[PDB]
Parts: sequence; C-alpha cells; structure tokens
Amino acid sequence: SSIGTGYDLSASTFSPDGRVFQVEYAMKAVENSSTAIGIRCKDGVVFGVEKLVLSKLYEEGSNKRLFNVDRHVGMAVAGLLADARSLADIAREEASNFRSNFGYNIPLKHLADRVAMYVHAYTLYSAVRPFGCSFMLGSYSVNDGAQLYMIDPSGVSYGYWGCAIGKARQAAKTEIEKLQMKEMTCRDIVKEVAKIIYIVHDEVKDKAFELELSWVGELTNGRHEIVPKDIREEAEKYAKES
Amino acid sequence: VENILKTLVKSCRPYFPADATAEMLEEWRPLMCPFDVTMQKAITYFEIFLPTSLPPELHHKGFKLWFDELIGLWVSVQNLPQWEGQLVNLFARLATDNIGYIDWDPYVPKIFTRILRSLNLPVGSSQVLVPRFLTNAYDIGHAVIWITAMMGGPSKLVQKHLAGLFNSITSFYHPSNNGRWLNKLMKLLQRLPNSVVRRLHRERYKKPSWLTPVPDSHKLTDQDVTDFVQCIIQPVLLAMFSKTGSLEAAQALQNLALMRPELVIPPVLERTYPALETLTEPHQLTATLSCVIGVARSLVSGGRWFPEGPTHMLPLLMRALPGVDPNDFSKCMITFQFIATFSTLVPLVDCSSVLQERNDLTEVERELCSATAEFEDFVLQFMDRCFGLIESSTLEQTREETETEKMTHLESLVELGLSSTFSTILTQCSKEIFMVALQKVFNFSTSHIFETRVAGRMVADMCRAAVKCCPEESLKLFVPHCCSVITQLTMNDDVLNDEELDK
Amino acid sequence: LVQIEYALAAVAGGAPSVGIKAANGVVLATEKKQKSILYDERSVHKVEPITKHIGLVYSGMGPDYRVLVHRARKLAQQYYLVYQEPIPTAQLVQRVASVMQEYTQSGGVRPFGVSLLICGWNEGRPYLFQSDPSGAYFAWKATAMGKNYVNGKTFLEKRYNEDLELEDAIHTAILTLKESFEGQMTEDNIEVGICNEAGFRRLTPTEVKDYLAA
Amino acid sequence: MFLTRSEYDRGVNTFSPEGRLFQVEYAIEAIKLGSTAIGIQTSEGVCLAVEKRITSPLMEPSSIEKIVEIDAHIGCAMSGLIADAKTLIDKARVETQNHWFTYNETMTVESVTQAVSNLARPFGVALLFGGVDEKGPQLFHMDPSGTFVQCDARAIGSASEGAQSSLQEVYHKSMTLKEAIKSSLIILKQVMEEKLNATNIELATVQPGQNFHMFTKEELEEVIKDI
Amino acid sequence: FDRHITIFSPEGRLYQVEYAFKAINQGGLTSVAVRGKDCAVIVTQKKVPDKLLDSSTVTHLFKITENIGCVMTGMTADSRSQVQRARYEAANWKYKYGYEIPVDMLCKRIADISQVYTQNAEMRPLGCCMILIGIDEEQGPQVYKCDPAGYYCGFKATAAGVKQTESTSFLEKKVKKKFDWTFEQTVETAITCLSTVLSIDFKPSEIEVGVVTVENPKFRILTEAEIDAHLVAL
Amino acid sequence: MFRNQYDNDVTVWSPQGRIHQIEYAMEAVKQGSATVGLKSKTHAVLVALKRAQSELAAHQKKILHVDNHIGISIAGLTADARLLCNFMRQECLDSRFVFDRPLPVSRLVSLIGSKTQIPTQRYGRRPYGVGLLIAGYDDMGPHIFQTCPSANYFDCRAMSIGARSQSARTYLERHMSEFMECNLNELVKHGLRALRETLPAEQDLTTKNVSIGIVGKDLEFTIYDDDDVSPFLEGL
Amino acid sequence: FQVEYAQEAVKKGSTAVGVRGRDIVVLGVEKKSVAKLQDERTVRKICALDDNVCMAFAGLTADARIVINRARVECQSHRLTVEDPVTVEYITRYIASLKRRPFGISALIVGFDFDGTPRLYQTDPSGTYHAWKANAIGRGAKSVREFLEKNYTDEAIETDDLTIKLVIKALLEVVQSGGKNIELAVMRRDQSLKILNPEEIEKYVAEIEK
Repeated sequence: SSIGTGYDLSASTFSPDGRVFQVEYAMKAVENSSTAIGIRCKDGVVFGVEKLVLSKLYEEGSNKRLFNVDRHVGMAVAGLLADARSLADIAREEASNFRSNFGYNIPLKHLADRVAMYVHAYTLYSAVRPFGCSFMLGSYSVNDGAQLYMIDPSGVSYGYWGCAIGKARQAAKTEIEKLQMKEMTCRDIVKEVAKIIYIVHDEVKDKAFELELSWVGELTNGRHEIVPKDIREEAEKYAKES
Repeated sequence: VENILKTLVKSCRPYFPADATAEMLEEWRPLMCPFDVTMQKAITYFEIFLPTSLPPELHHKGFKLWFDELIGLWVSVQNLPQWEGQLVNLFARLATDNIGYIDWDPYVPKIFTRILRSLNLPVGSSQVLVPRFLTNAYDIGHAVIWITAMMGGPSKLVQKHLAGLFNSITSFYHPSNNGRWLNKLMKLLQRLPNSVVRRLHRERYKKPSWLTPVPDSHKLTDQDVTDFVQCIIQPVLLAMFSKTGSLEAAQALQNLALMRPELVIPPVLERTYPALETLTEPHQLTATLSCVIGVARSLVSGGRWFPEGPTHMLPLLMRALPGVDPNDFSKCMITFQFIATFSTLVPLVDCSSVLQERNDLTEVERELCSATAEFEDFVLQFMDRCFGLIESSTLEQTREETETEKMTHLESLVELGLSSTFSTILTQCSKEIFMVALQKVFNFSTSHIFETRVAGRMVADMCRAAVKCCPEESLKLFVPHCCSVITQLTMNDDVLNDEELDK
Repeated sequence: LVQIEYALAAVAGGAPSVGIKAANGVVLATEKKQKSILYDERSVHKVEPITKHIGLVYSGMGPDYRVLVHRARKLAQQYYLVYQEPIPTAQLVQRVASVMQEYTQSGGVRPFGVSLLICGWNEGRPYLFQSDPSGAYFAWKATAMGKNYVNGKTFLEKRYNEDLELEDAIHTAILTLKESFEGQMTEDNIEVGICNEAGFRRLTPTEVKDYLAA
Repeated sequence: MFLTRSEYDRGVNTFSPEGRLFQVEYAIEAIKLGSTAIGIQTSEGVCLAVEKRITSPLMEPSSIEKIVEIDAHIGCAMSGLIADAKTLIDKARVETQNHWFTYNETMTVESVTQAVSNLARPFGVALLFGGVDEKGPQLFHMDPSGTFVQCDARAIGSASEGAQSSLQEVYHKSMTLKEAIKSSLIILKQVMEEKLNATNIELATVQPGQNFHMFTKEELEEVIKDI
Repeated sequence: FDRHITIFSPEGRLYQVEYAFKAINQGGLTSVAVRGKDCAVIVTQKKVPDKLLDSSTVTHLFKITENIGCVMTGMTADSRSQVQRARYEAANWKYKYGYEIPVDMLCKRIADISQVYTQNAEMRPLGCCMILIGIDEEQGPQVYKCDPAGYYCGFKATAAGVKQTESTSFLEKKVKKKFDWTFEQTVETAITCLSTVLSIDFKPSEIEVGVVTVENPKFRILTEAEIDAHLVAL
Repeated sequence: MFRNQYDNDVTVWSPQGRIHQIEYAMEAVKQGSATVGLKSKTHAVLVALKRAQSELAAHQKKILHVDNHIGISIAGLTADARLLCNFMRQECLDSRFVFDRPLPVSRLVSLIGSKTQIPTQRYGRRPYGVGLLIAGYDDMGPHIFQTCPSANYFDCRAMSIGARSQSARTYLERHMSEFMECNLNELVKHGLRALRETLPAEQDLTTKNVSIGIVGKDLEFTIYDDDDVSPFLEGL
Repeated sequence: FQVEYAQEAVKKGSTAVGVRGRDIVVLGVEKKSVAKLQDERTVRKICALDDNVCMAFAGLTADARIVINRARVECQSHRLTVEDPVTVEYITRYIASLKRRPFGISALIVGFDFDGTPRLYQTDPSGTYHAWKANAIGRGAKSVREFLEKNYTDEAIETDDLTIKLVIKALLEVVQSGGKNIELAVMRRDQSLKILNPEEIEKYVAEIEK
C-alpha cells in the first residue's frame, strides 16, 4: 500500500529495507509502455517495436521508437519517450567522442556502459530524477560479431540473446524462448520478430498500432537500417496470417 | 494550593445548608461594583461557592435568588472582563445540574453568538483591527457543558443554533483552511459528542440517587440525538483529514458511533476502502485507520440499525496487511493498532461445520461464516508479512570500532507493537488455526540465526506469544530444540572460557 | 549545535583512547579490537603520524578520521614549505580544529564524528591537545575519550602526578584502557604511540608486549 | 468573506492540476492597490493622468511624480510602488538610448514595451507606455505577467476595473486630446471622492509635434476649473 | 528529518549508511574471499536469472589493474560505478607515481571516496561493497574490502552479501584450527564456504572464481572447466 | 482532502510511474485559445483564434515569425512561448550563418524537445507550459510538427491544440484525406472551418480575432493581420 | 512583510528633525542618555556624507553605520567620474536603492547641490524618497511634523530666527528642557558642516524661553 514517509521522494534516499524506490518507480513507466523486442541471431541483431498510434492525424513516422545512435548501432526504447530522446542524444555524443579520440567505431560492450553510467549517475542525487526509459542497443561488426545489450533505468547493462521491454515483456520473452535463435539467420527472424509483436499486442485495450522494424547485421555490411517497405510488409503478412 | 482548595469546596458545595446561599449572597454581593478589582473577587467566589446542585424543593433558596440578577448582568456587558469567563464556568455548572428548571430560551441567541465570537474567526479579507482584549475568552470545554445542558427542551430551539453554528464554520474545518482557530475548533468536536453521550448515560442508564434526574419533558429524544449527529457529521469528516492529525476526529467519531451507527459508519468506510489501496495521497491511511479504531466497537457489534458492520470486518482486515511495511512506522503502528483492535473483538475461528443445515444463521450472519474461511489466510499472511518486517530490520554493524547494542526507541516500539498485535491475534484464535500457525513460527525461528540485539528480542517475542497461548503444544517443540543445540554447541569443546561465543 | 551534540554521541560510542602528557614525553594509547579473527590486525592503524614529531589518535568514526589525518598532513607540510621548520603542535591543532569547524558551519554536510588526541614535541616541551567535533580544542595533562571516558578521566585524576617520566606514563595509559577493555589485551588489541625529543613513533607490537608485562 | 484555500496555492514553480500558476496570479492580484492611472490614446496625442496621494503639506509635490519620461517621445505612468518600478524605467530609458546609439532612430513604443517585458518572481508594477512613433500616437499596457498589448484606453490602479468600465462608455476613435484630458479627470474624480487640485493629480500628454510635457501648476489649474 | 539524508541520529548513528548495507542484500547473491600463504581467491554466486542472458556479460569479478582483482557485491549499477573509480584510481596511481598501486592504497582510495557519500547530504551512499585481492611486492597476498561506510580493513578471509554473517562463521572456524590455508588448495576452502551456507552446490557453472598467486601475480578468472577440477575434487 | 505527495517537484516519480507535474503542465496547453495547423504538400497553414483582455485593446500576437520558412503558434503561457521563440529564431539564424541554408523543420523541432526535456528532469525549474504548432517548409516538403510540455513532439497531417480543440481534431480527422490535394485558398478554409468548431454557437470568426499563418513552396512565411484575413473569411 | 520590521525601529529610535531655509539647512536630533559610565562620543547620530551633504537617522545604529559608510563612498565615487559633487537627490536615490531586506533606517539627507539650492529629503525604509520643506523622523515624529506644518511661512527672514524657533522649538515639543539633550547641526551654503557645541546650544534655548 501507500507510504507517507519521504523514503520515495528522492533517488538519493534508501528505504529502511535497502531499496531505492525512485528507481523502482521509474521502471513502472517502462513496465506500462508498449512492447519493444530485440532478438540476436547468428549473423546480426533485429529489433521490433509495437508502436502505438494515438491519433489518426499523426503522420506515419511520428514518434520514431527506433533510433540510430551510430552508423553501426541501433536503439529500441521503452517508457517515457522524451527521456529516451535525451538518452539517444547522449549515446550519439558518446559514440561521437569515441571516434574523435580513439579513431574507430565504438564497441557495443563499451557504448552500453558509457550510457549505462550516464543513466546510473542520475539515480544518485536529489536534484535529478532517474530516466523513465529502458532501451536496447544492437550492433554488428567483423570484430565483435553480433551483440545486443539492454539498459534499465537503474543503470544495469546486461547482454542478451533476446530481449523485451514494455508492458508485455513477460509474454514476449516466453515467445522469444520458443525460437532457438543461435542457428537462425537474420532474415528469418524478421519474420519472427514481427510475429511476436502481433501476438503480445492486446488489441482490446490498445486501439491501433504501427510496426517498426530495424536490423543490423551481415546482410547490410554491419550498418543499422530501417527494414524496407517490402520486407516489412512480408513480415507483417506472415505474422497476421499466423 | 489554588486547585486543591477549589476542588475541595466543589466537593463540599452540595452539602451546604439550604438557608446558606442568601447567607452567601449577602457577603460578596456588596463587592459587585464593576469598576474595581474587587468584582472578580466576588465572581470567582460565585463560581466556586454558590450551591447549584440543590433538590427541586429548594430552588427558591437556590439560583432563583441570584439567576436573573446575574444572567441579566451577563447579557449586558459587551466588553470581555476577566470575570465574564467565570460566569460561563458558573452558568454551565448551573445548567448541567438544573436541567429542566431554567428557561434558556430568552438567552440562547445571546449565548451562541458569544461562543461563536470566542472562536475568533478571521472574517472580512482584512478582518481585524485586531482587538487584543480577546486574550481572555470562553473556555469552550466549559461551553460544551453549557450547550449540552440545553438540548432536551420541547421547543427544539437550541438544536437549530447548533446547526446554525456548525454550518457557519464548515469552511474552517476543511483541511486546506487550517490556522490559529483550529485548536479551539478541533477541541469543540472532541467534546460535544463526548458530552451528549454522557448526558444520554445520565438519563437512560444511570441509577437514581439523591441528585435530581432530568424531567421527562427535558430529556433527549431519538429525534434530538439524530438531529445532533446530522449537524456535526459533516464537520467531523472534514476534521478526519486535517494537517494537525486525526486524533480529535476519531475521538469524536467514536462517541458519535455509540448513538447513531447507521449514519456515521458508512460515511467513514466509504473513505476507508479507497485509502487502503491508493498508492497516492498516503495521509488517508494514517487517518482513516485511526478513525476505524474508535468505530471498532460499534462496527463489529451489529445492532438493530447497522447490521452490515461485520461484513466490513474481514475485507478491511485483509487489505490492511500491506500496512505492515518496514518503510513507514507511522503506517505500521496504526496497522498494528488496527488489527489488534479488531482481533480482540472477533474470534478467529473457521465456521464451516456451522455452514451446514442450521436455522440459527440470519442473512447477515450466514454472510459472516462463509467469510471466516479467510481467518487462517489472515493469520498466516500476517506472519509472512511480519517475518519480512523482522528480517529486513536486522541490525547492521557498520562501524568497525563500536558495537551498537541498544535497540532504539523507534525500534523498541516495533518490538512491543508486534508483541502486542501478534499475541492478541494468536490468543483470539482456534486451536486448529493455532497449531498450523505454531509451525510457521517454529520453522522460521529455528532455521535462521538472528543478531541477538534488534532481531533477537523481536523474533523471540514473537515466539513468546506462541507459547503463552498454548503452553503444552508450543513447549513440546521449542525447548527440546533449543536445549539439544545449546548442549551441542557449548559443552562439546571448551567454550566455558571464551572471548566471543558462536552466534 | 544539534548535530554537534549528536556527533559527540558518535565519539562517546567509539573505542577508548587515552592520552597522558609526561614530563619528557606524551603517550597516546587506544583500543584496536577486531570483530573477528578474520580481520588483519596490522592492516589499518589508529595511532597515526603527522610529522616526524606529531601523531594523533581518535575516538569515534573510522572513515571520518582519515579525512582529518589527510588534512593534518597537508597542513603540516604547508607550514614546512613556508617556514622550513617542523610545525608547532599548538599551531597544528589550530589548523585542524579550523577544518573540523568548517564542516559544522556549512550546511548539507554533517560534522565529523571524531574527537582527536594530538601529541607533539616543540622546543624541549611536550604537548597534548584534544580537538572536539565542534572545533573546540583544549590543552590537557591527561584525558580520555571513547566508551567510558567519564570513568577514564576520574581514573586518570587519581593516578596523575606531573613528575612522572615517559616510561611511567605508558603504564598509567594502558592501566586506563585496562579498566574499560572487556577482554584480554594482547599486543594486537591496543595501539600505543609515544612522542619525545626523538620524535613521534607508534610502538611496534613487540615493544608493547614488554609494557603489557606490568 | 471567508477564507477558502486550496492545496495548490503555495508553490511558485508548480502547476496546479488545471494548468494554473497560483503563486503568479496572487502576486498579480496583489498589485491593483496604488493610485489609479488612466491613459487615453487619441489621434492627436495620448494623455496620461494619475492620482497622487500626498499626506502632509510640507511634502513637495514635485518629487513623487508617478509619471516619468522614458525618452523625449515616450512617457510612462506607474502603479504599484514608485521604487518597485525604478528598475523598469531604467531599462526603458537605456534601451531607447541603446537603440539610438546603434540605429540612429527613435525606438517605437511597442519595442520599448517589448524590451521592458523581456525581463520577466514577477514584477510588482503595471505600466502604461504613452508615446508618439511612426505609427502615430500609441498606448501600451504592460501587465505584471510581462504581457503587453496595444490599448486605445486603459486604466490601471486600485479602482481600474470600474474606471475601465467608464472608459468604454466615454471613448471613441475620433476623440480629441482636449477631450481626453478632461474625460479622464472626470474619471479621476469618480475613482477618488476628493476635489481636484495641483496636489492630487498629475497629467502629461505626448503630442506628435511636441515632446513629452508634464503639466505645471498653472496648466493643471486651467483644466480643473473647466470641469 | 535525520533518516532521509546522511546526518547523525540522536544516538549518533547514520541511518542511510545502515540502510545502504541492506541494499547489498537485495542482490540475492554472496561472495567469499580467502587469503592463502601464496595465493588469494575470490568466489561468487553466478545466478543466471533469465535464459536469454548472455552469461558472459553477467559477472561480478573485474580486473582493476593487470594484477589487482575485484569482486562487487550489492547493487549492480552501483557496482559498475565503483569499479570505474577503481579502474581510474589504479591507473592514475601508475601515472603519478610510476609503480603499481597496492591493494593497501587502492582500498583506502576507494573508501575515502565512499566517505564523502556519508557526509554530504546531496548524494546517497553506494549500496555495494568491493573486495580487492592482489599480490604485494613485499607483503605477499592481500585480501582487502571496502564497505558503503568507508572502512578499508585487511582480511585473512572475508564475505559479502546475503550470506555474509553465515559465511564469516565458516571462515572463522577454519582460520583458528590451522593456518587457514596453504597454496592453491585455498580455492577448496572458499568453494566449500559458499556451498555450506547456501546449501545448493548444484552445478560447477554457477560460480565464478578468480585468483592471484605469487608465481603468477596477474588476476585470472578461472574458466568453467578449470573450476570443475576443484569441484570434482570437492 | 486528497493531498497528493508525488506532485511537489518535477523530479518525483509517483508509484504509478507517472510524473504528475509533467501531466499538470500538459493541461496548461488547454488553457490557451484554439489554434489549427494543417498542410497540403503545397503550402502549410496555421490558423489561430485570438483573445483580447477587453475592448479597446489589441488581441494578441498569436502566430510568431521564426524564420522565412518556419512559423509557430502559441497555446499556453506566453511567458514560455516568448522564451521558446527566441530560441527557435536564434537557432534558425545560426544554421543560416554557418551552412547558408534554411534549417530543416524536422531538425529544429528535435532541438526544442532536447531543450524542453531539461526542465522536466532537474529540481526547482518547471516544465515549459506552452504547446507549439510549428508550420514549416523544408526540402522534404511541408511540416505541421506539434510540441508539448512533455517534451515529445509529433509530426502531423493536421493538428489543432488549445481549448475545445477536441471538436476541431474531430473535424480534421474526418477531412484529412482531402487536405493533400487542396489549393492555398481551399486549405485555409479548412483551417477556418476547423477553428470554427472551437467556438460557441453565439460567437463568430470575426476578422478582428482571426490570425492566419501560411508558409509554402515559393511563399515565405507571412502572418495575416486584422484586415488581411478578410479575403479568407469572406469566402466562407 | 520584511520592510515592516524595518519601520518598527524608526518609531522607537530617537527623533530627527530637519527644516529647510532660504540660505541654511538645519538638522537636529534628540541626544539620549547613554549610561553612567559610557563615554558618549561614539553615539552621535548626525553624520556628514560629503562637504555639501549630511544626514540624520533613526533606527538600528548597526545598520545605519553600514548605510553611512556606503553613502560616503558614492559621494566620492561620484567625484571620480563626474568631478562635480553629488546633488542631494543623487545620494538620496543611492541610499533608497541601497535600502534582500532594506537596511532599517530612516534618514534626513540635507545639503546643497552645486547651484546653491537648499535640499531636504527622506529615505523611508520602503525604498521611497521624496522632497520636504520641513520634516521629522523618529519616536514622536507625527506630532513634531504636525507642529512644523503650523509654522513655516514668515520664519525665513533671519537664518538664526528661522532655525531655533522651528528646529529647537520642534525638539522641545517632544524632548526635554534641552541643552544636554539636543544635538543640533547647521550648514550654510558652501561653508562646512558645523555641529553646535552645548555652550551655544543652550544659548539659543534661552532666546526661546524668552
């Protein structure tokens, strides 16, 4: 139930059982937003976002839920979208200052720590609130191969084979576990990433939605691109038939 | 010396002789020049010494020697002397003893206009060239004695002056409009239901004596105490949510619930169920639970007017289980106070062998027995919520030089607050629900090792409650367990001489 | 002055430390217990040097002491760079107690939960001061802090006599920690530091065991 | 009559749940308190009149002038405190001289009113900028929320809403300046129940051909004796 | 208001520092370190909470320098932040002073950072603790530990996390009868310690072991099949 | 009565994962008068309804110049609209100074939502209580971006914000398929008809209280005054 | 709110009376008793700001000594930049704008303004300032100002008879028999600031008693 003491008004304050509630309250905005998933294959990383459309007046392409943070890394966000656009602009500046200092494309194990220590740094002070956005990052390279990391609003960053963030993250993960993705190729999982979105979408409550897809992998020379209008339409047909 | 001698004369005053109040009105009646300091000499003597609790065959040797001489003085002053506050302490005592022999109707608009004026309410958006003569004022606790002794008349004239009083000041009881006035104004709500109930005890259940009873014409009717609650129920529910606490409202709401439960309990529990599950505006759960505890006697007792009371017993009792949280301690104390004041009224016994064919169960009473299937689910979920209340409150040894050995005052209350509120559940409990809950205590307190400072006094007190309720079935398994493991862990090696024992 | 009164509660909960100014020396004796045998007894030190001739011990909070032992070492070398002489013990405590006062003054920062005992040697005359969390500092002949310091200062007042030498002050300092030890003190459970004409040095634990045979 | 507070009344940078800022409005409501000033824009100029409120006869009237001179072609009238607005007259005077220095022009009345309002705790004064520009004579109101607007006539002060209802009845867009000097002093006799003299009003007009001109004790006498 | 920031109690306690130790127990894990006569071993639980985790990215052992190892126990996001200061302060020592930082002076550096969180009210303590292991040039192996309070003591064996108190009593009992260890069979002491108090000992791919030795001072995390050798012999 | 605890500052998450202070600032765009924006793959048009303090006063600068190819429309606090408009003007000047080209309308709106998000995360400051409709014309065609006090932004086929704009969003969602083929004079009628449904039945779109902002292909951004909207209101 | 706490010390501080004449301007304050053993030199309340300007005060003697030594710099920092002495309105506008919270004093700034014009001003603690022919500040200021309203017109014939039958006669309305309880100041046009010694202060009272 409720608590009237002020152990949840700042993220610079522990609870008397050792919890930071303002972090745990920040991952309720993520747990209420629409579902974004990302599955890694043997040759790349595919994202897929259930993008809710809130008005028919909005143009197709508004509220871009799949960002490009470098020319080899993508980003699929959940939660409070205005905070996600600020962590997109931090992830771009971190990837930009890496090439300006070290002279090559930033690794994804290191990009998702520079960003995760930016998210963590706002979970410490009474002057700033934690971010209301979990997000994913996926890249592909000759050196590192395919990698997919997720960052929580606490700042923890793990590496995943498949991920889900949003309100149907529990139902999406049990669909991603049905996949055996370590042997499948990158084009065959765009069929499957779009399949899991149409499953976990509750069309009773949420009215209507677009589908955003974006890969990064060996079939586009290791750059992150939005899935074209042909391959996204086929995956939206293989899903809606299933 | 000042208060002992007044409370001695007050104890000797009803035994003064009948010819000895005109004897008393002859001595200080020459001191009543209203210009010197010698008048409050007389008016304090009048408040202390004058006999008012006289039998009705002696009122001609009583107040009628001095009432119209001195209420006519009181209505003519319009300053506020130091001796006006003595006459309201005199006229209240005159009113509360001689109910039905004063006609307060020629003076009742002049009385309520000064009780209102003694609240000193800011009115007018500049509202003051503030008179500093109003330091002296009316003790409203003596005024509550003086309103209450006027209500039972046939012409219900004082009743609408109470409805005219509260409805003129309802905006000041609102929890956004707090100020300097609120200390007299919460105190008014604390005392008028406390005093109407005592007048009802004085005329319905008190045994007769040589003190004169109220006449049958001046006695509070069922309409008169219904119309009293309905003009005070809206200011007491706004006082429930005040910034200064909910202590004065819940003491008002208790005494209103003795009179008219069907009119006072549903407006409270309509605000209680949204308070136990809100996660926003947490102040209600501190304040609504504080008000159900005064309600609690009138709530579990289904009378001939409010029989749906104990239907609200168990759902309020189950939804209060998240209130035992190791994060608030203001919620946790008022939750321990909440469940211990319910689980000393209702036995925690399953009713399923009575849920067979039996014509004793009414429509409301059969609805109770089917809801008693969650009594075991209350006690076992009370323990799984209190075990996390303990195991997350163990003492952390941070500083490497010192040893914090004192349980603090805020933690010593949570020991005794769980020593109270668990020993009252587990006593008011069937032996079938006891022994399935004894094992929950034993399988907790013996599979763990607690720090003996904070969690040591606090687990063992929760076991102490399990033994004081059935000492046979509980001591069959604790003292064989503990003695078989002390002799294992002490006398095996030479741990007689040591520096630190095994924990 | 509310937090300052509460920081002294953190001092008086701390481990006992005893300082006695002898005729030719100063002794700083303290309690270094370990909660388990797992703690390395010689890893951290409570009696701690500042100059070649100044050392200081504490009673109170461990980590707040290291802030003051890092500033007192700077303030002793900022003196030595300017004046090219070892800092007077009176002048060091004025600068350390100004640092401890500086955190009571500024808001949003709690005071130190540390009292200090600061020995020293200047011009052939010994010095023993005590700096409080308030920023106050007092010159002492003999004092004590920590747990049971009220019993310690009454114990010192009966067994102090200003004609005693430095070797006689090491005994009456360990005898003051003996009264409020609650155990059996080995060479590791206490830490003694002496300050004389030769300078400050904390005693090696084999040197302390000779004094524990009394 | 009675005090009816809400819980969203005592926070400055805090929106009320209807989207209001009640620690802004209650400051602004606490500013309609000083002597009433009335400005009227005409096609031959703009008048500016104000009540004065002098207590003692020894006090010289020429030093509580609540109408000032911004530049030679712009006047200004205050309501609030005379010291609360001294930091708004200073910027208005300097910005007309920054504009003259940089651009060799007279700054328009709208741009002085815009530059003053760019400073927006909100202000404790509301202002009436009267001036003659390339657009002719103009009058701008400068509400303490930093909101400025062009006005044909606008009364500020304590009895403003009530003098503004009188300005709506007496104004028309073919009005001469010698009317509006007398038509506003009718309204200053309404909004304070005293007789007019040289000690309770101040009046100043900005014509196209002339500069800003504060009326003297002879010119104030020759107008009051008409009405 | 003395429970929502790091100021003193009327009894002289810092409640947020005590609540920060409870934040270490929220991770649900436990780490055990132990010192040998020529070696130093750390042992953690490696819980894989989701089947979709790349388990190579879930760890708590970190290289701080080439020959100083770490193990973080507590809040995972605070743990990666306090590694990053140890990564920085150990490489800043090498640039300012020309030699590898000791495990003495790296804990004292990290704990002095952690004290500032316990004195300024504008920031919370980190709810995680660091256990640094490493070989000194002149003192042999060292096993030290920082806490959220700021204490940097030196250890013969230590523990952290949910089973900290229970693992201490296992390590105290072995450190009293013998010299607590000998050479790299000291690994067998720590793995039994984490398996006695947690009462599972299920698989040899659910822990993580790191070592420094005298004959090889660099911190090397043992592999799964390398750690199965100590567990098949356990 | 219901004293919420999680809406003092903007840095306090509620247990619902819902910042109240940002949601309270989004209700401040419902406080201004209604404004309509819409585009046609030719000219992008802002239509606005203005209020006056009294009679004998001008109404309001409701549509503001930003650059030659961008205009905005105020709804909410003008104190925060003037603060954002001087940011958008200078950013358009900085791109014009450096690259010598018009700033892309998609990219300036990204610069607002980066600026707007900063007061919604740091203590003390309040969110910008203003919502802008931004009409533009870039190389990719016209644009009707919408900004909110919650700092996300919305590309729109057409959008009306302000008070009683839900009756205008109902109008625009019914006729949005016809907008992409209109002329200039036909599109503004659709803007005036959308603005009309925000009025009562006893109020009219006079030329004194209607302001129209238009940018297009070869047409630079120009607002239309109290008399220049008469060729648009007459044919209606 | 905060300015109201400034005025409460003006109403309790010692009286300060100033009139303005054709040729001379006069301040006069009520010299209070100090103590039996207090040297009464450091408690004088007529301070000179520059060679052509001086002021009295009433209020906090701590916050006055801040106001005086800030106005004494602006009297001299004016002469660096302008080379002309201060007008009396310049230093009055400086003191009023100098008065977080305002400094809790009310002053009677008098003097001459480089064209020989006599001046008399008053900085109320609100930040406001305006001109005066004759004025009073202090504990009995309302009654002294009512006395000076009665007497202004035909007194400026002689600068001696102007400035005792007004100024000492206005202090004598509130203050004692005089001589040791009046600190009186007088400055001619561009001569100096002279504080009259009590050998000459008791001289003028004897003409008033006659």
